Amino acid sequence: MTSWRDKSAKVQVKESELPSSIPAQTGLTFNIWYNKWSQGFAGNTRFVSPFALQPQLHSGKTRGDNDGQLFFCLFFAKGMCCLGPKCEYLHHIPDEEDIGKLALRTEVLDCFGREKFADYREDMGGIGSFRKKNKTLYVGGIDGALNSKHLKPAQIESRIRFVFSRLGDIDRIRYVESKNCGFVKFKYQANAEFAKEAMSNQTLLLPSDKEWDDRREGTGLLVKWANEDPDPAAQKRLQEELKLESLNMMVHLINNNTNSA
Amino acid sequence: HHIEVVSKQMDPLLPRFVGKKARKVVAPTENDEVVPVLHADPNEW
Amino acid sequence: DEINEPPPNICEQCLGDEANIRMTKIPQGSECKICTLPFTLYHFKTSKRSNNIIKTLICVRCATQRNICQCCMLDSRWHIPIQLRDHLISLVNEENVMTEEAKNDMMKRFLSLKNVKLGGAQITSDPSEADNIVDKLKNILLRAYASVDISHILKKLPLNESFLKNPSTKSFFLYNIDASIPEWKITDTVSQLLGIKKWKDGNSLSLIVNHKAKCGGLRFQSSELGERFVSKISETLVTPKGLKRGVLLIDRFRIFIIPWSSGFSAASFGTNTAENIKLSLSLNKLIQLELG
Amino acid sequence: HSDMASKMYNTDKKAFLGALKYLPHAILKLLENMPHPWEQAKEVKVLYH
Amino acid sequence: LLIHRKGLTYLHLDYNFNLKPTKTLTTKERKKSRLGNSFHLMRELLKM
Amino acid sequence: YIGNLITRQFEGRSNEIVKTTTKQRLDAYYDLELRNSVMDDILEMMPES
RNA sequence: GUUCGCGAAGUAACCCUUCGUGGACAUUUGGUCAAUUUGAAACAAUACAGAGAUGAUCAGCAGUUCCCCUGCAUAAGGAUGAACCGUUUUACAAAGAGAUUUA
Ligand SMILES: [Mg+2]
Ligand SMILES: [Mg+2]
Ligand SMILES: [Zn+2]
Ligand SMILES: [Zn+2]
Ligand SMILES: [Zn+2]
Repeated sequence: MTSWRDKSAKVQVKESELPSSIPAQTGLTFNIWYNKWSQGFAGNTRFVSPFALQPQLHSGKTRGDNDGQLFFCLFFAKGMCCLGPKCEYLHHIPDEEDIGKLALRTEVLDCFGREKFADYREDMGGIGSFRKKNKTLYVGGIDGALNSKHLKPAQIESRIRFVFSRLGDIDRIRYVESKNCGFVKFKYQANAEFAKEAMSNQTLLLPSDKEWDDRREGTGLLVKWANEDPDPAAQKRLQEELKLESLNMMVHLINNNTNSA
Repeated sequence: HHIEVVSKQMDPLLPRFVGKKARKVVAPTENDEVVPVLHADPNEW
Repeated sequence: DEINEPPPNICEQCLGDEANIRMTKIPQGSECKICTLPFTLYHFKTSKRSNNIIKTLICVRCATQRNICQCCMLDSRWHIPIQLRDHLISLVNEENVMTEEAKNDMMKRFLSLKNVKLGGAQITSDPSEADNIVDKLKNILLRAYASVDISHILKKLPLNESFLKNPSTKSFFLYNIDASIPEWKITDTVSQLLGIKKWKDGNSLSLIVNHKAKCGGLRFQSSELGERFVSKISETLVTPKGLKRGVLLIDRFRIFIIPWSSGFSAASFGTNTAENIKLSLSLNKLIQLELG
Repeated sequence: HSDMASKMYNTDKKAFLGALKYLPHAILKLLENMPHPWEQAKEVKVLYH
Repeated sequence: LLIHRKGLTYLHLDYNFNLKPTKTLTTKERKKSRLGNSFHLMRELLKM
Repeated sequence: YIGNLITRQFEGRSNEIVKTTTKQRLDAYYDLELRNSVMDDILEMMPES
């Protein structure tokens, strides 16, 4: 509105600043079918992103807004999009107005337009599932994100809270020191899908955090999906919210019978 | 509403039937019910 | 010849409002998301000028067995998820009914060819049978840790202050928040009671709720909004030999307010989780003291 | 199409493998339409994917 | 693109259409990198 | 030939390959036919054992 | 933009420009596909194991499996290509003998 509705979206990265489509150097000879390096051993080829999303700075109106686009630019979520106001996808954070237009389609697609799959994955990776609506994002790689300096677990919790706060309605956050894991639950599926792409392979450390010069050498903070919550308080709370949303559609499933008569 | 069905014209260089691949499929028993069958020496044999 | 003969399964919601729609049929398109077999795929656009093409994701055999739209994956009669449609039918009947899914790649391949059905679809396919359960829905609607010490934390908590209605700070203290109530619903009502819509893009207010310590911390921006928040808080409790607190009124749950004026920084509520569980028990005694 | 490292080239790479069946036909059309020694340059109609 | 899709990156194809090994192969790679006559007849024809 | 090689790359080699009676597997195939033909004639003379 | 007609202007033997108007002509592209890590090539290396029958060393060819690779291949190779050489209790009674036992 102040950020989005008045502005036009800017260009995060110029096309000459875009990274090379060739990966770095893993093996001896480059395979030109699969676009990978061959003949040797790979060396833990993950790396942190040189760019990132700036919600208030980079949002603005796009050509997807004028045409009626439902879906969001995934390169805008990564902080990489080079089209700016020419891009056919939306450059702003998903909100209650646009998510209301992602209603029939969001059952099988995500907010970027990618199909979901039946099984999840062995490591709970990229896209979601069309069987379970999972609104909670796992956070890992926090040691690799902080670039191996030490902090207190109370202060790690706040540094996770701030960068995730902009990406949508945060339901709850509970950083665990015993297992260095962040369980960040949102209000919406579409904001969990946006936040998973946006903060994947990023750095936690701030520009004043004394290692802002050296932060590119990391691995970034892993952002996968979260499993079911084993403590029995939330499971009863899961049983509660299952029952009350059921009765909400017990009302409307006898209204369209009342329309039927 | 109505439905008009149109076949799309394919690139002749692309692998036609992009779903086609050799696979093994074990098939279940057919739905129709079972038909009725209707039908000394051990020291010799 | 079993491939091309059965017709598609598209609901009226996916298909739109248009009179006559042209679709594209591809006899060996993608493979099914459920059965992983090749099947005939359909393209359509709702209007002639849509940005988005609608595509059938599952085959007709897997959609018939679940009585669902090939695109929505929602119910063909009720337009509701399968994760819900079994749970509503599990309430009308005392039996529990579910849709099981095959994990193994060949056993899910085996599962799609049998022509029986499974889950709630055996109800929801028949019109007469499904009406009896929607009838019975109406009748239900008629039926209507001690050893760890937390002392250094508890001094920072401003346990004994009032709504003095002065400017003070942007910062306030919240407690009696229970294991419920997501942070957006708190920040919505605070924005609804202060009157500003779209609180988050303005970045006027900041919330920290720990949900294990059962207490919460509030920050404002542009301090003139802060006293206007206190100006809208009607419900009070004048504690008998204590200082008053304003009350937030979410449905059935009460949240009591003290102005902070020195509180911030995460450690304020507790470092670990057990340290929060001890603070939960500390405030549970104090809330019982506050009411009685 | 000199350097096909982007993912935008994945369908065109499958078209290069579909073209391999028709390559000895293109060789015959090239070689029967070769310039004879009294002409310097020849212009020919082509058909390209 | 055919040589690379098979995984045969130890097999080098020069611009005069020679297929050259770059390396000593294992028994497993030697079984895997035998190309048929239809490959090699197509290559000699490009070479003419 | 190139069509057959390229079809095998994208679709795989079928698992329903029936191998013919050639001179190197003729004695094996005679065996299986005589062994099946002897079990047929004896199992039809037995009552119900 | 062209052309046909009409209404004006200025030049004007009604012609050339220019402004205002009616009709004609021409009519719905493209996507199953978005640009590096999180929706899925492989190998090599290292470590362990070791390539049938048999007293022992060897030529092999098959069949069976919800097993494949190479190859144009219904040919031929791939340890005789691989995996199979483990576990096995009731359509069940007839005859008798002892003992227990009850109207
Ligand atoms: Mg064999
Ligand atoms: Mg053999
Ligand atoms: Zn963009
Ligand atoms: Zn299916
Ligand atoms: Zn639908």
